[PDB]
Amino acid sequence: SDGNIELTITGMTCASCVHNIESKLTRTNGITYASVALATSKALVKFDPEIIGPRDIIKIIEEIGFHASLAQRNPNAHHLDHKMEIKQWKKSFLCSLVFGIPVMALMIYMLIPSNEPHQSMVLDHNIIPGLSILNLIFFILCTFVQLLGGWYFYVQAYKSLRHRSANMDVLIVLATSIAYVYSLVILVVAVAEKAERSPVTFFDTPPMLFVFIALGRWLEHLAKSKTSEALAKLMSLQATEATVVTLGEDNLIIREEQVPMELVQRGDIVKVVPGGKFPVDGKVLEGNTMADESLITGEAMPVTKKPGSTVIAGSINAHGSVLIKATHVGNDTTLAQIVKLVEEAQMSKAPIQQLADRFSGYFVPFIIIMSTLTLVVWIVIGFIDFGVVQRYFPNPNKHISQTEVIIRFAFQTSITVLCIASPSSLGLATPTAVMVGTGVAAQNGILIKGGKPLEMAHKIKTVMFAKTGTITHGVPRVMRVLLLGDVATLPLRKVLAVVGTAEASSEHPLGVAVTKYCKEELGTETLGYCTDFQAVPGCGIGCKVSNVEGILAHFSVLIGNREWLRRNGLTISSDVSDAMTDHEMKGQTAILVAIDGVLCGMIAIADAVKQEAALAVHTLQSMGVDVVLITGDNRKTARAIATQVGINKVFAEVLPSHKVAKVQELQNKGKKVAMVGDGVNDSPALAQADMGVAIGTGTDVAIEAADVVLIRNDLLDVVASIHLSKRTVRRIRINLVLALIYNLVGIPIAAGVFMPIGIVLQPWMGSAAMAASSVSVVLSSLQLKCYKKPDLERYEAQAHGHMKPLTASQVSVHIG
Repeated sequence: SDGNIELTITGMTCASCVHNIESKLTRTNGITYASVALATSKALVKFDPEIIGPRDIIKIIEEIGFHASLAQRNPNAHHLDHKMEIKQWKKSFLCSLVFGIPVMALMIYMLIPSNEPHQSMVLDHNIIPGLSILNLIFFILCTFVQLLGGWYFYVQAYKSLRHRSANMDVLIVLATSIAYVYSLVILVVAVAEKAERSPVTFFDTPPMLFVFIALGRWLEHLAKSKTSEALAKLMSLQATEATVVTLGEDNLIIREEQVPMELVQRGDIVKVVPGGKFPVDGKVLEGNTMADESLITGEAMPVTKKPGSTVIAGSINAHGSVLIKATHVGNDTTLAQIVKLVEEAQMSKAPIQQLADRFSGYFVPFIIIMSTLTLVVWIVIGFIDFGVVQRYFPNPNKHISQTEVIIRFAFQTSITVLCIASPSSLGLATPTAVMVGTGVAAQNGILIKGGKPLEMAHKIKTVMFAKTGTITHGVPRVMRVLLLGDVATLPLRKVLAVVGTAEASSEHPLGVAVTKYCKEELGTETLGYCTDFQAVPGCGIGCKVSNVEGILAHFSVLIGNREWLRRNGLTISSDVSDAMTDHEMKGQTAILVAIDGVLCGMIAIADAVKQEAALAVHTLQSMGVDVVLITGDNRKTARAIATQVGINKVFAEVLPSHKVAKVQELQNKGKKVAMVGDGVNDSPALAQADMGVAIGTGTDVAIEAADVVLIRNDLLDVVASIHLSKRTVRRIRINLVLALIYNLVGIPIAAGVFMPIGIVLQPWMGSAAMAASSVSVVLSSLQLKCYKKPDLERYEAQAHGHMKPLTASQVSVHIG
């Protein structure tokens, strides 16, 4: 609400543009954060609304020379499709191929010697002194290529040099310009002096530079388009037409209408036919069916839906036509929230990505400086100490003097050095891997948001687990009810009815189960009235019950733990003390009822622990990550559940108000701690923790406290999360190695340093080996897509044999 803005910018091609925009925006006063993503081609800037406005930012960006505008809401398929760029580059490569094949044929013609040549290759026969017939052909072809094929590069270089910064097309422009000008000058010198021999000139590389450049920029765009497959699949899945119906009295169809999404609103009734997707989230009215949403949440089995259930906009119906009342319309749908989260994920760049962006702005000037230095050093060493070079170039040619071979070698090695560096490979090394990892995660339920949690999960050594709703099923079950007081004046019917109607005021997850159990067991769905309902979280509920004749025809009630009754001045006996201990030791929490100070009895509550908790924590123990449990109930139940699952340390009897002090002391030791809670309930604890993991959040992915969201209520997904995140971060580092080893080896070789060995590359060879790096980086990023999601048997395989049982003795507890 601080005037945070998100913008779309068009025309960002190079990897040096990001550093320019980020630095220019940050340096301006009134702005503290501005991150721009090339792949998404968007920007996220936060600023003081009073000091500056959005139009000021737009004007600044346009002053830089880029077209910026406010972010659109639905239309983004073209942004991630890259269709226009692929089409343009393929067309340019096909157009430039017409001037490439003749040059390749001419070059290969001279190298291979015919066994019985017709005239022994008289295609180089001089026609007028100094100008060979071959050199005229190269001159014509090179002039046509320069004036017709390189226009786009010249335009980009001019539009870049109008400002201080320079894109990566400046390298190509300088390479071609030097290769043309030097050759033209040497040809003019040869013709003017009427020399007999035509010198070897640089008219063969410009016809060969552009072909390879266009091929590389077409293949790399085609490969990049494969990185955004998950985004395209998610975005082009929601429907655009809805069948609005009208119900007269008994849901009878008055009429039918076809409506777009921008006109349908909440509360409307929409019908879905078999084989059709649900257009809008809502509540099922009538009809039993089943639908599969493997393209949204990732499970394989088809969930069955009954009248009154929930639907997801994007799942495909199978059986019958179902009427649903719309609840979340348009952007409020789960799919829209998921895709918005995914797009926003590629905005919080990692520190390693920040370093890469910093190193991507001082690369083009560095390459130009290195090229000029190489040229100067070669010319000086040629003109000063001819002995060293002539040791490797011994033959004194009469056709060309030793003075004019040094200049040729220096220019060749000063062109190849700046025609081999690939700033793109260093630029897009990490973002493509990040996008592929986030997409492959989203296609499996895991919804890692932001780039920072990707590397944050790599170094996490402590995972923290909540009890209610995370390790347990979250649906309490009542074992049995024990009576300790009187039976005549306090029958089971009376106590059950009064406790049900007393808790009906509350909405705690444990109490709804016992209230509905009372309603179903007493045979009456009615209840009394509750007054003076005191409800202290972590302590209990105390109130008064009136109208006790509504159920008994077929009262200070205190519900809480021991300290609750002690607070209200109620004594506790020893028989009651050891009564429910037998059930408490079996992982079943028990509550004690006291009506008017009378120890009426005990009610046993049990919740089944999830099966995956038996393995999910164990793998985490075998992965080298510590685990801990937090719960607010009594110590014995926490010990029982920890023994049943296998967590050593536990923080029991924690009140639901602090919830951060334990996380604070855990983080005080220097480790990075991630807590796996439930969502809105444990927001402060997740916010304090470095990585917030919200498990069991169905259609509730709009959570800001947590930086990792899991939709499927599966603990193993947590194991699937970290085990994936590392495999992304590693894939980033490799991407930043191939972009450096190529750069730190392609420069010395193109610099002629390997002359004593005898390794010199023609400038065309320096660009045919440049597209390779750009394609290979994206290809290595794409390798993450080959990810088979592990199953229960997969985890059982490596976990078989070594799974140590534990007793209550080897279980720690909290500290005060």
